Amino acid sequence: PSVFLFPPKPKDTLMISRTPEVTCVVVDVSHEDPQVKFNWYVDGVQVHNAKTKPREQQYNSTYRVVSVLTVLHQNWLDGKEYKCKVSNKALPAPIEKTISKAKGQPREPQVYTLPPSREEMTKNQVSLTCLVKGFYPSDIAVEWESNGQPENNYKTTPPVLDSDGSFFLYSKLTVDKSRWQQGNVFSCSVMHEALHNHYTQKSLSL
Amino acid sequence: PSVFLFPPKPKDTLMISRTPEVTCVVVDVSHEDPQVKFNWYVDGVQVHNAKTKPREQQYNSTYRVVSVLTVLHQNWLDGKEYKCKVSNKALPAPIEKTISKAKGQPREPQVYTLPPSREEMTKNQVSLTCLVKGFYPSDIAVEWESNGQPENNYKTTPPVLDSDGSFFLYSKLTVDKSRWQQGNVFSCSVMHEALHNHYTQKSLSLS
Ligand SMILES: *[C@@H]1O[C@H](CO[C@H]2O[C@@H](C)[C@@H](O)[C@@H](O)[C@@H]2O)[C@@H](O[C@@H]2O[C@H](CO)[C@@H](O[C@@H]3O[C@H](CO[C@H]4O[C@H](CO)[C@@H](O)[C@H](O)[C@@H]4O[C@@H]4O[C@H](CO)[C@@H](O[C@@H]5O[C@H](CO)[C@H](O)[C@H](O)[C@H]5O)[C@H](O)[C@H]4NC(C)=O)[C@@H](O)[C@H](O[C@H]4O[C@H](CO)[C@@H](O)[C@H](O)[C@@H]4O)[C@@H]3O)[C@H](O)[C@H]2NC(C)=O)[C@H](O)[C@H]1NC(C)=O
Ligand SMILES: *[C@H]1O[C@H](CO[C@H]2O[C@@H](C)[C@@H](O)[C@@H](O)[C@@H]2O)[C@@H](O[C@@H]2O[C@H](CO)[C@@H](O[C@@H]3O[C@H](CO[C@@H]4O[C@H](CO)[C@@H](O)[C@H](O)[C@@H]4O[C@@H]4O[C@H](CO)[C@@H](O[C@@H]5O[C@H](CO)[C@H](O)[C@H](O)[C@H]5O)[C@H](O)[C@H]4NC(C)=O)[C@@H](O)[C@H](O[C@H]4O[C@H](CO)[C@@H](O)[C@H](O)[C@@H]4O)[C@@H]3O)[C@H](O)[C@H]2NC(C)=O)[C@H](O)[C@H]1NC(C)=O
Repeated sequence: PSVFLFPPKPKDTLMISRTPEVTCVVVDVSHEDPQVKFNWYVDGVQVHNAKTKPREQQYNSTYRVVSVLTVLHQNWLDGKEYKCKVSNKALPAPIEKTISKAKGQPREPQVYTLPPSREEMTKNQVSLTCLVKGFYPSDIAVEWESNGQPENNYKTTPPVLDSDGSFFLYSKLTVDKSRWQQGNVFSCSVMHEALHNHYTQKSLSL
Repeated sequence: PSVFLFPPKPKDTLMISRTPEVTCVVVDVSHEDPQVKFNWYVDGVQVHNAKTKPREQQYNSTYRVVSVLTVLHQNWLDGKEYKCKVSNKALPAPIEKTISKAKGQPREPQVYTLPPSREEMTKNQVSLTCLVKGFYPSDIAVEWESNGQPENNYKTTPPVLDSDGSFFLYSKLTVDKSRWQQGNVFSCSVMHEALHNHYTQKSLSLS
């Protein structure tokens, strides 16, 4: 019988337009007593329910009850400590787990655009590169767009811990060498808290 | 009592010169029954010992026995399944764990060198990029060098699963803009099974 707390997507917390949420996943809940009682304390407060919501889920022969808590963007951003107290009669002591964003002065992520190297132009598809470096915390999202429209064929490394104490990563957009050669312009959208409006956009084009 | 199987370093299995090996680490071995019996099966066979070797070690109040088995570069490379059967009296059923090279046809990596972006030359240190793409399995190693000399100020993202089913990654070398501008030449070395001699080199330089 175990509890697992998860923080919200970096993106979810950096855009007021969307709803961030912290989940309290509970594993190995036997059938001989599946009733699980959740409790959420935001920075020590709120024994009394607020905005929570869980639901059932059957698995390997065990259970996975999941309670969700809707967070306030600034709350999370201002390092509030979220706690989830899980209770089960199959447990002597309730399970308490806390979660808050990483601690430490935030750092503006430098964003760059790297075009397909010469040697790669001998293929039918080329890779556009966006180097996102020097940012802290690790919370971050990256996207690509051409003429104001999304792009699907791309992938982004998870963040990597650099030398100073900042992180970095690369997002690779792959598109037919023609499009790139047809002069089209693409753009890497980066969303980080330490950024102005939590969003900066960098363009790429031959 | 728990067993943990560890594969060899990617380098170890790509250079005949080196000795790769698979480790079978056991933890939570009590004092009232420290007796630990290992068994190694290479693709199902060899219950009867061969080339293994373990030894004792005391920890927080439990034990940590560790058996090591030396593999043959080819076997590993050829996806042989290495099994470690750990046995202990304080255990109902022995513990069986297997480990081997990832299943799927190998893929030759593409090494591309990316110079520092214009916008990045407004700094004291620049980033040289090495994009290693379309490789499989993910086992791999990347390093950097200037005039035949190593380089330490670099970092390499863990492999990433691509759309095809291939992997990719980037390795970033950080060098003072001067060196970059003094015309200096660097090279990222990529070692992979599906390469020729298991190693290709790509150079980077401004001009
Ligand atoms: C009592 O103490 C026990 C151990 O004591 C240690 O605790 C410290 C805090 C100190 O107090 C000190 O006494 C000791 O350091 C403790 O046991 C722990 O039990 C854990 C589980 O309960 C177990 O966790 C697993 O760890 C795996 C990773 O292990 C590697 O990494 C750690 C550190 O990151 C390292 O310490 C280990 O030795 C392992 O490191 C690797 O070791 C192999 C073999 O030596 C190396 O193999 C290379 O092979 C090549 C062949 O070509 C070459 O030969 C090369 O030279 C070799 O090195 C390898 O290089 C090396 N890598 C590193 C780290 O550099 C996780 O992988 C594992 O995660 C899996 O499993 C979990 C579930 O269990 C899943 O959730 C995961 O998804 C995943 O599948 C898991 O986390 C600890 O390893 C173990 N402690 C250690 C450090 O050994 C015990 O719990 C305590 N008593 C109690 C309360 O139970
Ligand atoms: C049978 O029941 C389950 C079965 O599990 C699976 O395998 C088999 C058994 C199969 O039959 C099937 O049931 C399942 O496929 C077993 O329970 C497992 O127990 C282990 C340990 O007890 C748990 O391990 C932990 O895993 C977390 C990682 O989190 C999970 O990742 C996996 C895959 O990566 C995923 O399947 C899970 O659902 C979790 O993923 C995360 O889930 C949260 C919850 O929604 C998401 O939250 C996001 O929140 C944002 C907020 O804004 C938004 O809401 C998003 O929408 C929302 O997604 C996350 O996004 C999501 N992650 C991803 C990838 O997106 C580890 O972190 C954790 O590690 C820690 O503990 C280790 C020790 O155990 C330790 O060594 C580590 O150092 C670390 O401290 C831990 O490993 C399993 O999660 C769990 N299985 C699952 C999936 O629930 C059970 O054991 C079996 N029976 C038995 C034998 O009891």
